[PDB]
Amino acid sequence: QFNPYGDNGGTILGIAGEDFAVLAGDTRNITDYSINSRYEPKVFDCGDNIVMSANGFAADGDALVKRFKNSVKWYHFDHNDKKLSINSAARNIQHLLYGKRFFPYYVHTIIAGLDEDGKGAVYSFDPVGSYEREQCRAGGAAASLIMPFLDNQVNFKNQYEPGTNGKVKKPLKYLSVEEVIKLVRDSFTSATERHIQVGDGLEILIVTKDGVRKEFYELKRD
Amino acid sequence: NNYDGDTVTFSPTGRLFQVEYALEAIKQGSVTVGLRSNTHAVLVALKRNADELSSYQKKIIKCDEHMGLSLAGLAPDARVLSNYLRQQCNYSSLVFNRKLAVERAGHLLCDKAQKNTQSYGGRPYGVGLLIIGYDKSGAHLLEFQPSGNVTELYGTAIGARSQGAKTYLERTLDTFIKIDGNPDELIKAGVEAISQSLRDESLTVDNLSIAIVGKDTPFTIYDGEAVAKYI
Amino acid sequence: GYDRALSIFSPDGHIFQVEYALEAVKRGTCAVGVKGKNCVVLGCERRSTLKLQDTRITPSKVSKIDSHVVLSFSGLNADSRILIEKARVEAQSHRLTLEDPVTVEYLTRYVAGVQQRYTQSGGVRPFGVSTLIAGFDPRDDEPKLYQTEPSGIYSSWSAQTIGRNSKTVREFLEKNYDRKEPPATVEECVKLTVRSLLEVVQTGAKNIEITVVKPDSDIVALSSEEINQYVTQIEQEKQE
Amino acid sequence: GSRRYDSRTTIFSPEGRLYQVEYALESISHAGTAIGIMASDGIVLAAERKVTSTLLEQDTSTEKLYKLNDKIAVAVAGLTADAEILINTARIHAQNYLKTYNEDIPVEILVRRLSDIKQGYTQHGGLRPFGVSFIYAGYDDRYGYQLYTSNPSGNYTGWKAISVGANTSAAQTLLQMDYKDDMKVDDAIELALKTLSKTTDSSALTYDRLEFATIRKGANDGEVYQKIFKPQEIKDILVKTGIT
Amino acid sequence: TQQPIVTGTSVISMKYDNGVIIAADNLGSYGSLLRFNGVERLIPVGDNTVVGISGDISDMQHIERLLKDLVTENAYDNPLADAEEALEPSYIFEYLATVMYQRRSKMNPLWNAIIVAGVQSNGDQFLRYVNLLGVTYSSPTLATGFGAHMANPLLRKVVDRESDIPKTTVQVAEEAIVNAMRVLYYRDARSSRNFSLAIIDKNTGLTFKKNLQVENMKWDFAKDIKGYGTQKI
Amino acid sequence: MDIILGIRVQDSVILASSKAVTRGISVLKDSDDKTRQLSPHTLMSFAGEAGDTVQFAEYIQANIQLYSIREDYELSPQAVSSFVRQELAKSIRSRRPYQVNVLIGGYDKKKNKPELYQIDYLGTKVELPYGAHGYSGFYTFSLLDHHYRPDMTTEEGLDLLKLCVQELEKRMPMDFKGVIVKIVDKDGIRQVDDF
Amino acid sequence: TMLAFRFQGGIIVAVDSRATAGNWVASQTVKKVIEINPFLLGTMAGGAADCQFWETWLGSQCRLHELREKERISVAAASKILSNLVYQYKGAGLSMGTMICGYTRKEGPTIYYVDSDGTRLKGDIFCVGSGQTFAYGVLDSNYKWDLSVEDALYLGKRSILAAAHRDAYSGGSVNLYHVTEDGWIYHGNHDVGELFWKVKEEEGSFNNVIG
Amino acid sequence: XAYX
Amino acid sequence: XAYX
Amino acid sequence: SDPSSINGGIVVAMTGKDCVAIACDLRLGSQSLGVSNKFEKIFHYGHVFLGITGLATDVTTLNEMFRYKTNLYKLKEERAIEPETFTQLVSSSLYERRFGPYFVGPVVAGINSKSGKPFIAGFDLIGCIDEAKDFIVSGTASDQLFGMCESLYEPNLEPEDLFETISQALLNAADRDALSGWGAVVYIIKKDEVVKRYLKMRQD
Amino acid sequence: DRGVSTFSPEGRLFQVEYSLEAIKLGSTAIGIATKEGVVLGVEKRATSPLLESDSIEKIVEIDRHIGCAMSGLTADARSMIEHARTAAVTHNLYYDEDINVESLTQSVCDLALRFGELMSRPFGVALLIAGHDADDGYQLFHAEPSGTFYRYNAKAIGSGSEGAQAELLNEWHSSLTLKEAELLVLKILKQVMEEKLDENNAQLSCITKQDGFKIYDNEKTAELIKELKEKEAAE
Ligand SMILES: [Mg+2]
Ligand SMILES: [Mg+2]
Ligand SMILES: [Mg+2]
Ligand SMILES: [Mg+2]
Repeated sequence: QFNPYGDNGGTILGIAGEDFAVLAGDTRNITDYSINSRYEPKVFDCGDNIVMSANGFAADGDALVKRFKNSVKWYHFDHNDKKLSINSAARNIQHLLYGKRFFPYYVHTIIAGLDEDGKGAVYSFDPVGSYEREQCRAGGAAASLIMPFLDNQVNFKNQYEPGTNGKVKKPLKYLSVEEVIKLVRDSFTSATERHIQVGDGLEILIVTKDGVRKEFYELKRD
Repeated sequence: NNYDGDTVTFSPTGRLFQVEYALEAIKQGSVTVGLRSNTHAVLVALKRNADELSSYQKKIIKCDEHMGLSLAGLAPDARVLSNYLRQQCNYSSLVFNRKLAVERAGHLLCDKAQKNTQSYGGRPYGVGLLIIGYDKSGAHLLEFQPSGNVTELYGTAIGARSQGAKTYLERTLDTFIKIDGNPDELIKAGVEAISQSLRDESLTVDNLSIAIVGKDTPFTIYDGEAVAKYI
Repeated sequence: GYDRALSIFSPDGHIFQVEYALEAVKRGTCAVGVKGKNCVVLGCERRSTLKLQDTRITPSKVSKIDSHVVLSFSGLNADSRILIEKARVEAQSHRLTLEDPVTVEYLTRYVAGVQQRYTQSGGVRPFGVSTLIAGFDPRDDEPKLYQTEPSGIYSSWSAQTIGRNSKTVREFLEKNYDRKEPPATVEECVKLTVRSLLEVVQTGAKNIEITVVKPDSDIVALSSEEINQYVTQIEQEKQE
Repeated sequence: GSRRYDSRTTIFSPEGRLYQVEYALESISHAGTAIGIMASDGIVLAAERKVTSTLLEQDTSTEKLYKLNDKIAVAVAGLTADAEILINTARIHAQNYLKTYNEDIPVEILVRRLSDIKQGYTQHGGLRPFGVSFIYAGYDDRYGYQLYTSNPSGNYTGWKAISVGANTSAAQTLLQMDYKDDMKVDDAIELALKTLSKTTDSSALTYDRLEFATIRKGANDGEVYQKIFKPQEIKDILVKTGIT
Repeated sequence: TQQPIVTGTSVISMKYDNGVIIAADNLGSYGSLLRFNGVERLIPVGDNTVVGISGDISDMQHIERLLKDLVTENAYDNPLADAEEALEPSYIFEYLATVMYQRRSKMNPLWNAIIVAGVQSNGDQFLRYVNLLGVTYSSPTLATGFGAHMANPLLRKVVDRESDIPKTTVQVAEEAIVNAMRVLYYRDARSSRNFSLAIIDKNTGLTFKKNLQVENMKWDFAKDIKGYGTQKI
Repeated sequence: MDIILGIRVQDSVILASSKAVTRGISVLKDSDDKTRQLSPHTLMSFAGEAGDTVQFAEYIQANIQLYSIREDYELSPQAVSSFVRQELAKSIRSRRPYQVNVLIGGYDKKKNKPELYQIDYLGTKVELPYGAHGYSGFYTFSLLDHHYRPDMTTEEGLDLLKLCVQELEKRMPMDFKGVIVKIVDKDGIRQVDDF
Repeated sequence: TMLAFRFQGGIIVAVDSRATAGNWVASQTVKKVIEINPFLLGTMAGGAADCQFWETWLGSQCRLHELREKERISVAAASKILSNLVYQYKGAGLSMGTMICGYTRKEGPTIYYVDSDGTRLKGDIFCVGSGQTFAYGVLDSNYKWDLSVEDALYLGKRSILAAAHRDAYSGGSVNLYHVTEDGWIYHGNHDVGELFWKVKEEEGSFNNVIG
Repeated sequence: XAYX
Repeated sequence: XAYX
Repeated sequence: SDPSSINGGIVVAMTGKDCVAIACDLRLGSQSLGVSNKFEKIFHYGHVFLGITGLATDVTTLNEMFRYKTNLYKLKEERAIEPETFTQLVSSSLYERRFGPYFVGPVVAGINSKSGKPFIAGFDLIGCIDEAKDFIVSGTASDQLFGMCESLYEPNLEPEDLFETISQALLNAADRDALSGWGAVVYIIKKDEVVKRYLKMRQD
Repeated sequence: DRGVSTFSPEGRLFQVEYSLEAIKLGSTAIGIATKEGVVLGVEKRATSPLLESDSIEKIVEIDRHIGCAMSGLTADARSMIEHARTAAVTHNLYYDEDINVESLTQSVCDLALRFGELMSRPFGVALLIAGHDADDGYQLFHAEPSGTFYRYNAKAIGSGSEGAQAELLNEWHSSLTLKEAELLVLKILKQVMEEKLDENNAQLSCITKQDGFKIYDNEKTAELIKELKEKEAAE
């Protein structure tokens, strides 16, 4: 019988700073045990300082990103070139995803940008449109490997102030863009070592008020 | 007379009066000018207000990053046709990853307007459009009439007293066609062209509407203080 | 499907089909609504050119939409049945989804919306009917009286009349009805309603129908003898 | 287009009347008179056949009186063809009600639905109305014996005695004169025939130009019987009342 | 829901300095039966694009008709049909990629793996893959079926990343493809010796080579092999 | 849902209906009224698939209430039962049928007789002196076969009903949290508050 | 794990904040209460998307009601819009366990349980989710009508903590709400990380755990 | 998908 | 079912 | 979950000398549970008798449906439907639901008012007509009824004799079926009189 | 007769031009836009003294940030308001934000020309749509049955429109306070109204960023009427 879904592997990661936000993803595309592409980007600039990735089944991922990019375009036409706020983009995507509730998009979706107060924002979606704003989210094949590391290093979970008898927690604080990219690069190198579907290359899209910058880093190709 | 009740009826001399009455709605509409060089295409539109308390009716609509039109006549009909163009431009992008040729844009409008002139119940579109665009074959300017007739031109004008601007452009043809790699000078020629259609009124800051598309210029509209440069 | 735009504007800005529908209402038998302090009364004329009638089975002029709301009308009888049926269905549909009977304002707004739809729908003519809708909102003792008309406009009335010679009985109600002090009791409200109809009707025999609606789904229709007592009392006071 | 040839059947006159309904009623006023009289112990349906020819088969003929179910019958005035369309609809509606509730349809519910169909043809669809007026004679266990009439407008009313078709003005005056409430069926039979005999446009009223029917409780104990009179039975009842 | 009947095997392709090469054998398999031997699975669209198709041949013949019809439709009211407004590889790909994803979304797929090889108007090499699922990806080397497992490893030794493309000549690239086709003949049980090869160069244009054969094959060492272990004779 | 009983006596119809609403391993509610008044002298108890039961009961209730307003007349219990049966008879061949079993207890004011109708989700109607749906019948029917008399009073009927609930509380595997009892007679519908 | 109970001083509503993808902990910071209006609350249990999407939609329908009728929607009518919606999708595989909690003049404090198989129940106490039984255990055994606002808030918080502890698919933090005649009041986010040790020490409970 |  |  | 054997029940029809007999049990159950001992399976539309076995909801539905159709038939034809004609109407109506059928085993019985000829017929659930001189059987004890009727039946029986033969055929067949019995009814049909007798049978 | 969507020789749609005549017969409605808010005011015009004037609903809420006043065949406005409310709430559901006043007006105006041989005739009612959004601030729109809408600083529609519009031309400046605007609507309504203006036969409303769209009480309007009369007598 025809199976309409497939698994293109890869993994994605979104971290939010004080005045910035990053959305990283490996450039490897796979089917079963074969490599399709060592450089097939899946983190896109959708305009209005929104970066988006739909990781899982690439055909559904590309279809969704394409439809959201189109949604942004028609938002400008219908509402006098108004900038689509990250919170508005998130709600719009929920309706795109849930529009196929009974034949879903097989993708874990993440978007990143700035909120209307200029502060870093990351929104994460399930295949059927449930979404939540977070400081931190990993998605895709190696999400289970990366996410607990982020909990420890970004949100400082299970980390107590030395000598306080485990009574005082380590205080939450925003990370610099330099510190976040370190965590992203170490997250992906660690994921590459232990997940077969992760490697080849790492592409990071950083979002500040000045716009969208890119950074590329080699990963292990085995 | 007896042959103007609907668009499905021919006159004894072979005329479609409902189409001609739709054409009349354009002549009543405010003047708008279109002209192009080899590098850029420019729309200049005189906007109209109900009174001093009212806003000035927006004449220029964007269709894609590389295409858009100016309207003269029924504005709602322009909204219907501009919306159809946006979809056709968008279909060409999503399906074929291809920017819609300005010539095909014309062909599609022609065929959409035609169906309304041959069927009972419906009515012709009551608006004329000037479509500018930059595609793979350089800069383009089209004139759409709701009869279905679309025409590719170097320059033109439609609306009330459009003959003034159309004569000027016919004289200036050799000059403005060779304004290549100079946006501001091509607009100046368009602003001077529309000035030949003015009576008693002059071009003010919230009255003038300019749009431009070109080689390294997306379709962008200028209103308010942005057009103060050209008065 | 039949598409023709029957209700259209004329050069002077009138929709003649809607205005001609009002003429049908003007031809219809007189209907009056008077709301007192703690009640609403619906009075209705019945033309006396019809003898050998069977009043047991003949459609009554006042219709129950729900146990707490009633609808009387003036104009085409056949048209009124279609509005009453739709209103009765919407009454049960409201109870089913909101778990609460309709307000008199809501039920009126619905009926008025139906009437309006028939003034800009293809292939249909407007309803040749104006309605008086009266009753009491759930768990409310404030009397409600509304009027609708073919155009689709509706509004609340302290007292109102519709149908033939309605302008005569409206003239009567306008001077006899005090806003500061409405009919305090049921008797006072019924009497004022009967008085207003006696300006127009002819005889107070089997020509006047009276329906009294009170709070908490308390609706009763008066019999011939009960109405005849009001007619007898009013005429004796008149000879003065 | 086709707008040119549209009669616009469902519009108002400046006076607020429905042209086609008024003209349909004008059509019905030329149709053979039909009388319904309701007594305390039954109902009479009498109807005059439209100018009969001597070579018309009288016994195997149905023009005026039709059976809707075992408890309800109708007298027709207008286009027979139009009436038969509405009758087959009424017959089905009665069986739908019986199938649903396992109870014979109350007379008024059947009358209302048939009247609602006629109403529809005056408000939408752009078709001509049915050129038909009915007299409904029926019985149910709620209201007992009931007489109704419906007309092309889709308006229906209840009656003790009523006429439709030709000379209703003259016929209604004569019924209004001689009718009383404590009247029996056999008396109502005599009144129905005497009224037709005086309002008839014919020289003399004969058996061959009449359709007759009674709805009595004249069966055995608490049950209703429909009697569509045979030619010979009309001949006998016409002699018995002393008209021939 | 389909099952493929008459099938085509591997399609292999790669980029070189000036353009792209694509190849595919001339076989239409009917399960284990090697039924049809004159099947062309490379279909040129204009003079700047070649579409290599594997999978169901009935569905391949349908796609042939769509592309043929696409050329006709593009020429309509198009004075620049053989110039600026000629069909680009990118346009032809996106069209098929749209169709493939729509058909999978209607649970009635075109049972194919497609590689669109061509050169764009600006001289840029175009090479992109799409399959019955609507899945798309681009890489210096692309291959379908067995080609993905056996050809890609050999072609990636020539062009391992983007920076290797300017360093690869047409002579070196063609040699690698022809070598890959031989390896597939050795090891793919639904392959044939006879194949077609197409070169789209930004200078010399479209060169379409038919009736090629796998040659310089090593079989001689077979004479020395006996039984499965202990057999001496 | 689960336990719904009905007993027709001389001058009334008594409906007993379990109060428990269970989902999974949790009794969510122990005071649930599994009945709707269709008309002043007609009561319908229901049991079956979650959601379907109330959705169906309220739909019937709305239709009967609409009829009552239109004709200014109460439909006979026989007429209401026939209407309900036809709705279920349609339902069973639908895309998704109503999985609802009902008892219709009514007092016919014209006949001055109590009437009990048992209708399953297939649209299988029977008039009975006593009825039950689900596993309840497998205990109560044999008990009522023994103890039931046709000329019993309402008080005798309630004692006969107490005997059924006691037997069910003793031998039924599931805790159904007692019953709400309602009486239908010439004076309409009233609820017994202490059972 | 989510509960909602009626008492002397209005309604307490308490939920956990854990999201599960099988045995994978997707989130610990999930909002399982939606604030429809100042007087209406919605609890989301089941499909993360199903609950989120349709209760946001419910809020749009409740807004359209007060625009059309110039009056805040009844808890009964709000709950029945949602119950009538999911009933149309019955068999399609929607997963929704919801309690619609709110105050109105005509109704007073009211709680409606609404699930995806079409069930709609009015009731004083409701516990819903994988840890519903753990919450019921603590809530039932300590529940009285005459609880103070202070005590009622704690019992709701403590009932969630109980389920958060035992149920593997419950945890993260407790989100508290109080609903009065004046509307709903948010009573903060309580991380189970700190709340457990604070309750253990102060209450002397959770003796099963190594202190 | 996710799913208290 | 019946079914020569 | 076999629709034909949930409720249970049986019908048998026989021909005699200038007469016909049709008989049915009174049981309605839900598998093992007996629910009603008053569920008659024989109906009549004028002088034409119809017995229906199978799923009880469809028995009730078809009775209501044939009452509907025979009532309209009589109004239009101005005469009662005959057994031969009614048989064809049943066949038509059943085959109309060919791919979603009524789970029933109907049996027509009656005397043609014109010819005076005794007539019986049986149908499968899909409408195939089974005309017979002697007897027709239907229900959960059809095998038993076939065995009883085939041995007991003889042609040209007088109404009083025919009553005994059909009664014994039904009773002894019903007592070897778990889902049949709980009371029985027998219709003896002559040209212009019909006698209906309730039989005393074992109530297990 | 003739087609519904027919053009006149002058190049106008007959039915649209005839609907404009219907709107001139309608009761007066005035709107004034300031930097402190937008004021909407209407003539109720009760046909009889027995009619309870408070039931005359000619000012209407679309959303918290958008209000609406109507003039002409007011029955026709019900489906236009229903659409506007759905459009506003639907946009909030899709985009988790307030909808732009202009975008709302444009959505309503799309219905306007959806008539022919869709509904049978154009709308016989004009709308003043007043609102506030973060982008273009306080806005007033005039939505006609032609499908055209103009933004206005101030605008009058109905029977006394051309007289009131000439008055608004002189009185309006860019520095008007909300209180000044309130009095100005009452002043101009009292001038064009047949019957004498009071709190029962005239209704005021406003939309402010802070408090949203509010219809004024008869008690509040009565004090503004008394304040207006005193100020005119004071010079
Ligand atoms: Mg490897
Ligand atoms: Mg779980
Ligand atoms: Mg047995
Ligand atoms: Mg037994």
